[PDB]
Amino acid sequence: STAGKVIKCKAAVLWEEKKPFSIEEVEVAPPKAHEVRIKMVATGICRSDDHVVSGTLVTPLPVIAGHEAAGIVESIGEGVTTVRPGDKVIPLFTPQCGKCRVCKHPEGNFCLKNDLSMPRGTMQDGTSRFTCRGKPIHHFLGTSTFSQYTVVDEISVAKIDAASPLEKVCLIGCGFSTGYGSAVKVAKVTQGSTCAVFGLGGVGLSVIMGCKAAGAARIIGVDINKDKFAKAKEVGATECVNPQDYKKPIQEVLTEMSNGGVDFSFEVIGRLDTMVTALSCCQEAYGVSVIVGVPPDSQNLSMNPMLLLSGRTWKGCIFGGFKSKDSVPKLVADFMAKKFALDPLITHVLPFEKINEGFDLLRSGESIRTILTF
Amino acid sequence: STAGKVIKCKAAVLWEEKKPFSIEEVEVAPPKAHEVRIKMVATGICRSDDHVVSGTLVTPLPVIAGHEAAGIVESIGEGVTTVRPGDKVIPLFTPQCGKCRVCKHPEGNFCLKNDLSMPRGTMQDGTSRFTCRGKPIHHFLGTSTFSQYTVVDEISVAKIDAASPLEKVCLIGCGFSTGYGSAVKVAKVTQGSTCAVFGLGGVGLSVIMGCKAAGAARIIGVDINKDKFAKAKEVGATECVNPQDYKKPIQEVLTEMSNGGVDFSFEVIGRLDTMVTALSCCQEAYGVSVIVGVPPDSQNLSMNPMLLLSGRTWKGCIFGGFKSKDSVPKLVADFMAKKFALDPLITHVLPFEKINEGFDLLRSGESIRTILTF
Ligand SMILES: NC(=O)c1ccc[n+]([C@@H]2O[C@H](COP(=O)([O-])OP(=O)([O-])OC[C@H]3O[C@@H](n4cnc5c(N)[nH+]cnc54)[C@H](O)[C@@H]3O)[C@@H](O)[C@H]2O)c1
Ligand SMILES: NC(=O)c1ccc[n+]([C@@H]2O[C@H](COP(=O)([O-])OP(=O)([O-])OC[C@H]3O[C@@H](n4cnc5c(N)[nH+]cnc54)[C@H](O)[C@@H]3O)[C@@H](O)[C@H]2O)c1
Ligand SMILES: OCc1c(F)c(F)c(F)c(F)c1F
Ligand SMILES: OCc1c(F)c(F)c(F)c(F)c1F
Ligand SMILES: [Zn+2]
Ligand SMILES: [Zn+2]
Ligand SMILES: [Zn+2]
Ligand SMILES: [Zn+2]
Repeated sequence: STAGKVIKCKAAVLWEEKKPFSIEEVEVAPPKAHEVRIKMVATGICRSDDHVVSGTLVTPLPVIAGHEAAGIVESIGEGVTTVRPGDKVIPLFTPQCGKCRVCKHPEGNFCLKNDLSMPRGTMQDGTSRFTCRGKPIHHFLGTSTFSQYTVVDEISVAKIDAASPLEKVCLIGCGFSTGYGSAVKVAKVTQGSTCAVFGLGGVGLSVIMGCKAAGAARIIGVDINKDKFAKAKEVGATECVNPQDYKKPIQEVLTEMSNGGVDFSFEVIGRLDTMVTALSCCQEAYGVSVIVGVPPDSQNLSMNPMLLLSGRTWKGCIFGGFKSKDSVPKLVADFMAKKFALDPLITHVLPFEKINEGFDLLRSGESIRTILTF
Repeated sequence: STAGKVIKCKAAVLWEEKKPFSIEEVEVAPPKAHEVRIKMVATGICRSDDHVVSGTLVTPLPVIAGHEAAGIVESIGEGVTTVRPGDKVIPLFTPQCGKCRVCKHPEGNFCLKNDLSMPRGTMQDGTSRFTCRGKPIHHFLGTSTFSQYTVVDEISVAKIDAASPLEKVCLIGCGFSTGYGSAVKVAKVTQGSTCAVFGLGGVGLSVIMGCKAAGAARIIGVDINKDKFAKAKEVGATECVNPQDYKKPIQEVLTEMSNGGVDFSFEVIGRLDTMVTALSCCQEAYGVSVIVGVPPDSQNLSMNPMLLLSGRTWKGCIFGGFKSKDSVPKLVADFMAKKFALDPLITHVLPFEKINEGFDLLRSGESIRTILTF
């Protein structure tokens, strides 16, 4: 048995910013109390993982990144009650401790045990389970899914349906749930409304899915890469616009197209300028804009607060506003009942060993989601 | 009779910025089609009127300001159906045309016929009803209440209870309704919640009234003028804090006081810094912050969008989110039914001829609302 023992396995270690991942052997300690060690089956490449590489997102290095994944429990530490060895699970990059003021709140999901706001790159106990070349390696968001085995705190894992296809449902661990929830839960898109979605990657496509599910009459996709438009229309966009085609700023174009502003807009890119543009293009009196994209570290946007005084609502969210541990199993169940589709987001499949090629595909603009198989 | 004739009367004309009002004779044309001429009875001094004087707000000059008032209809133009001569009325600085997309929207109140966004300083027809010393004088927000008589568009006036005390209910024309609605309608303050209110003038006090009416457990008033604290506690503040008393930024103080951030915060001053502070002090995952204050013309704030990404909601409003013509008569009816109090807001009552003294009282920090009586 491997239970109670250090596992040697391959992981994708990021030693330095702006460098390829190094696929090499790591040592994965056994789980301590209220920890779970997971044999990974599939992990998606989310733009936020790339942000770690580019320095857009600052987290301590060296690191094992990865946060969108699914696997099978190898072993559980003392006191674990919510998963067992052999269970299929999705790591939760937003934990759900169930005890903090946010977890107890009907609408909050950004559990105070998160490692996002001020990343330490550790387990909840402030230590690491990973060694590489004899050196400690940081965790990422308590998940570190770019490894054949990871160890996560119990509050950062959800048991999912035993019959789930892990190579699909890993997307519920970040990109699908985030985009879909941003529309259906956070914005609360209404039937007959007009939506504008900035950024047509995996997350933006999932926003469109949610807007369509909510009954939006018009869903305007916005991207500077027109190659993204065909898939956006397939999943529900009624029109697509490329800001580069227009002389005027796209907020003006979108205001004109929507006869005075859209009902709901979404920033699904990660740029300060598009966050302000997305706000501006919603109707000034009753529009709602949701920020989903991750901004470059420590940078402030500039905006005129008259955009809000007139009546706009501006909000953001992590993980689509979903309470993670409650929601992930339900989302999987709904997927299994064909309530939504994940295949439109999956454009490439690669073995884990080809992780760098998977990032190249994202960076070139060619992929939506590449799923890596272990 | 005056009907159908030019009225010569007294008004407070602002000829240029940063100068006293000139109290002198103006000529007031009779109302054209769909216009209403009102004999003013009482008008309040709102900080937004002072913003015109100070240049914080830009609107065409020379101007007859004033927007918080009540009076009695002197005459109506052809086609007016909603008021008649002799009716008590409140001018509506936010109109309610009933036809535009905002008026038709269940939540929106910032009617597209407003003269706030891009002020012209005219009637709806692009002309003025005021002359002074042979010169045309601009209107202000379609109301211009600093005059013994004004002319307003029908969409900018509401009929109110004939038994209403006009020297109190004029506050429903701006400051009471704005603050109360910002809490009860826009923020939707919840029972048992913790609120922070920045600025304890007439509008901030009305926010406190609304937070208390909504059942907030804690209502923390914030002002740099500690003389404002006693009245804030009278109307429901459970604690008051002066940022000047602390070595740390007040957002940190308020986060600590509320064991991790407030449920609802309100900016009721008009400063960019306090807008960002008020946002920051609400709980990062589920907090709501509402901007009520009017900041200086054309200035942008700077903020880190991570404040929103974690889950905060940021909104603003004009006139407390109330659809003006529907809401004003109901608010007056509620006042007459003793559902809320207005006396706590009224610190001074002066003749109209003392308008400048009234503004000096506001600027010195001594008054909440001065009511000017004609
Ligand atoms: N809030 C959350 O919980 C959460 C979850 C997942 C992803 N994210 C972030 O969401 C963003 C999108 O992630 P993704 O879908 O994986 O990324 P992606 O696949 O890189 O998609 C981004 C899209 O934005 C497009 N784009 C780039 N610049 C512009 C521009 N100026 N105007 C219009 N379109 C432009 C780009 O062409 C691409 O199709 C990233 O910033 C992620 O870090 C946030
Ligand atoms: N959104 C609307 O529809 C609407 C309606 C009415 C008023 N307003 C605006 O709301 C604001 C308040 O109006 P009001 O109540 O008549 O004004 P006011 O009576 O001057 O009250 C403002 C209060 O803010 C206090 N203050 C000033 N600087 C600070 C600071 N740094 N920190 C904390 N407190 C501070 C000040 O001492 C005073 O008590 C003004 O900007 C108005 O223009 C907006
Ligand atoms: O893609 C999800 C995601 C986020 F939304 C973040 F805000 C973040 F910091 C991060 F590391 C992450 F992975
Ligand atoms: O006090 C109400 C009020 C406002 F909220 C404004 F935004 C404004 F421009 C103005 F002139 C005004 F009077
Ligand atoms: Zn929690
Ligand atoms: Zn992600
Ligand atoms: Zn209207
Ligand atoms: Zn006012």
